[PDB]
Amino acid sequence: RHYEIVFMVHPDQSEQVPGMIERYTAAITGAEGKIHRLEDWGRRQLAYPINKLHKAHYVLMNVEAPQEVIDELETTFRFNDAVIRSMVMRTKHAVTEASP
Amino acid sequence: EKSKSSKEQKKKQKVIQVKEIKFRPGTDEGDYQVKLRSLIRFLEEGDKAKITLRFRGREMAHQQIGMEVLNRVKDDLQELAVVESFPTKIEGRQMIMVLAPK
Amino acid sequence: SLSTEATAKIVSEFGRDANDTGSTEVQVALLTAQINHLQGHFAEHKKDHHSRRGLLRMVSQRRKLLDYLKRKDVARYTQLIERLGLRR
Amino acid sequence: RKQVSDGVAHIHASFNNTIVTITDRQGNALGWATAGGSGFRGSRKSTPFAAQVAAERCADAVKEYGIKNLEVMVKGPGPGRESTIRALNAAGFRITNITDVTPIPHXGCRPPKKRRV
Amino acid sequence: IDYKDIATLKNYITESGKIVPSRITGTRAKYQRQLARAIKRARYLSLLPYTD
Amino acid sequence: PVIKVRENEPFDVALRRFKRSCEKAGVLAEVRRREFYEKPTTERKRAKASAVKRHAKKLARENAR
RNA sequence: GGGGUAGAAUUCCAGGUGUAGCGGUGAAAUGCGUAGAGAUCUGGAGGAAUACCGGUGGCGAAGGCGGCCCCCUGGACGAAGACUGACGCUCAGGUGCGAAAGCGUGGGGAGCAAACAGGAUUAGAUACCCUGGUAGUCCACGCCGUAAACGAUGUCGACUUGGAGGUUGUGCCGGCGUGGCUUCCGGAGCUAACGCGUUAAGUCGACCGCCUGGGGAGUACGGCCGCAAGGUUAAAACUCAA
RNA sequence: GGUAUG
Ligand SMILES: C[C@H]1O[C@H](O[C@H]2[C@H](O)[C@@H](O)[C@@H](O)[C@H](O)[C@@H]2O)[C@@H](N)C[C@@H]1NC(=N)C(=O)O
Ligand SMILES: [K+]
Ligand SMILES: [K+]
Ligand SMILES: [K+]
Ligand SMILES: [K+]
Ligand SMILES: [K+]
Ligand SMILES: [K+]
Ligand SMILES: [Mg+2]
Ligand SMILES: [Mg+2]
Ligand SMILES: [Mg+2]
Ligand SMILES: [Mg+2]
Ligand SMILES: [Mg+2]
Ligand SMILES: [Mg+2]
Ligand SMILES: [Mg+2]
Ligand SMILES: [Mg+2]
Ligand SMILES: [Mg+2]
Ligand SMILES: [Mg+2]
Ligand SMILES: [Mg+2]
Ligand SMILES: [Mg+2]
Ligand SMILES: [Mg+2]
Repeated sequence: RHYEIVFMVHPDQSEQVPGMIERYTAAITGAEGKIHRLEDWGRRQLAYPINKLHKAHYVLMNVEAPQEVIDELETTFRFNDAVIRSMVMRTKHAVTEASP
Repeated sequence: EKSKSSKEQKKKQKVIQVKEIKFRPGTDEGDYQVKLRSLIRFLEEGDKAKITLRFRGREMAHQQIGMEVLNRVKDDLQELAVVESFPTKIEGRQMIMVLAPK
Repeated sequence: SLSTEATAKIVSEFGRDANDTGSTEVQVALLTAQINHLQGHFAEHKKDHHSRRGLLRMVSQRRKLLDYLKRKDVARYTQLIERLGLRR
Repeated sequence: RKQVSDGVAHIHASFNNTIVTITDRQGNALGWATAGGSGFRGSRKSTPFAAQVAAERCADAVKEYGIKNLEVMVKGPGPGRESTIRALNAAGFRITNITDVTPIPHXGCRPPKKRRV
Repeated sequence: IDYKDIATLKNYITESGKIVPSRITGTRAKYQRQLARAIKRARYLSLLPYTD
Repeated sequence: PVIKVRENEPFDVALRRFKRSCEKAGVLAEVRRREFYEKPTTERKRAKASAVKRHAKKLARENAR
């Protein structure tokens, strides 16, 4: 329904990111879901500390999808303790253009 | 250093303050009772009780009507207070009976 | 609210056209669908008082449309209340 | 002692008092001095001047640590905000950083009732 | 107005991080509200500071 | 407010900066109004009064010109 | 409506540093602190509330509603059409919603705080002020049904000069229109006056509610409702000449 | 700091 999943990763487990991406984006396409964007910004400085950490690894997934898969992605992000913080927004349309 | 507890041990016995209740010659019964309940409360806490009776104008010319009131209070507070002073005369326009706890 | 598809189904089924959105049958049908759907909502969300006021306006608006049709044309009325499964 | 050299001057400037604690950069306390400890009593504590004196007595309690640079962390609405800082400069310590660190509660907790005075 | 467009958002916050009034920046009311939501999403992702 | 003292600038100048920094951020004004509870009716009352006064300026700073 | 989540702050807990005060007031004292407080730093626990944005801004029938995110969901407005064909307006009784306090059962409990305890002030001070502090404030479910629940202004429709704004659509070429909501001023008119004034308190029409001197009294009695607190309906004698 | 009472 045009989501926009950002998620930040514990910068140690930046190793795990390209694998974790696939595992999620596979479950999207598993139920008909587009991936209109995927922009790994990579390691960045947090503007404030989050559970000790002063940097973290950001990823941006603009995703058309059903609702059930987005719910499953939230449970994954919750338990996957490498993921420090996630935000699933909604968007009106799909966004393919590049973001800073 | 340990003056803190010495100061407390001093203060844990209270200084007797003097509470003032003021009557008039024509103080009515219910209002008298309120003032008496005040005095009872004061004396049971161990405070002295400067009971005053203020005359006004020509009420001066009927001193004994005032004196009656002070006598009444003494009698009512008999098994509780002791008269440290009773007024002989009207000093100014007042008559000050100091009571004190037994 | 009903989806554009769910609407356009009901309009086709009860209309005399796909232009025929105005018909009392369509209007009552549309209202009956959305009324029925919301029975789910208010079983879960029993304290959603503000939403329930919207529901009662649908119930009320339906009752009025049915009473209009009952006196305008009783044949159309009897069919409609069986098709939609309405008591009165 | 360990010649701290660079330390931190936390000025708790309340409406009634002015605490002045000098700490190291890790926020371990070296020496402290309140306006209420500086002779002033009652609402003479709550003066700019009593803050000035409190700073000076704190300065002279961290003589042994031989501090030279200070970070000033003022906290609160008190009269002894600027007065404390001016004193620390004149006391010889060079001021690298002055920061307001007054708490604002981003809403939080219900304050006490207004005084009907 | 984009929560990710930190360069644009930085024009509408103060040094301390607080959102600037539209009376100051002369922004239109519709955009001030979009801008406010943007700034608040940024802050959650730690792309802008809440404070300091 | 993070007035770090710059190179070759006097203390008194840096303290004026710290004041203007705090006076604009409005830290002391904030602490004052959070000292005691103001119930919402009182908050709204003051907000309306401020608005009427601000309005009464605009129809008297002009309305005269 | 539901669920999640974030940062700030307060309290507490555990440490580190540190040492004699802190706190409070008009002034004090109660209190806290050498069993090491307050201050400062680190970490943890927990509850409640969302700074700035924020606006005579917005939304809602009213009560009311303010971090962010999702889920479920109601209403409003505009643009062109297309469709139904008076299907409308109002509404006694009825039904529901309804701030806060309060009540029941069970959770929770940071902060705040009726009661209460103490310290003061005082002629007294059952207060205001200070230190504390329980119910409560929060959650769930159930009750209660009242507020200056106010625009002190019932709902719907039509008509009747203007000015300055705000907010939210939209058409056309920053300008020129055209809708919705809204703040302020003012014309005619209205009004006892104050004022209201196209969002009317103007000019009219439909329907409903309500008033008939003050006090007695929103009380008594009765009924209905309520676990209770009470609520609702609602008099009279009498007395006054306002 | 409470301006009890001509
Ligand atoms: C300050 C006092 O103010 C009020 O009493 C006033 C009285 O003290 C005299 O000044 C005059 O008779 C005034 O006309 C009265 O209004 C009255 N509210 C009681 C107050 N006093 C106290 N609370 C107190 O003394 O204590
Ligand atoms: K997580
Ligand atoms: K009817
Ligand atoms: K409590
Ligand atoms: K007149
Ligand atoms: K009468
Ligand atoms: K009754
Ligand atoms: Mg509205
Ligand atoms: Mg909506
Ligand atoms: Mg309540
Ligand atoms: Mg309860
Ligand atoms: Mg308290
Ligand atoms: Mg209190
Ligand atoms: Mg009423
Ligand atoms: Mg109002
Ligand atoms: Mg009324
Ligand atoms: Mg109606
Ligand atoms: Mg007007
Ligand atoms: Mg009238
Ligand atoms: Mg009654």
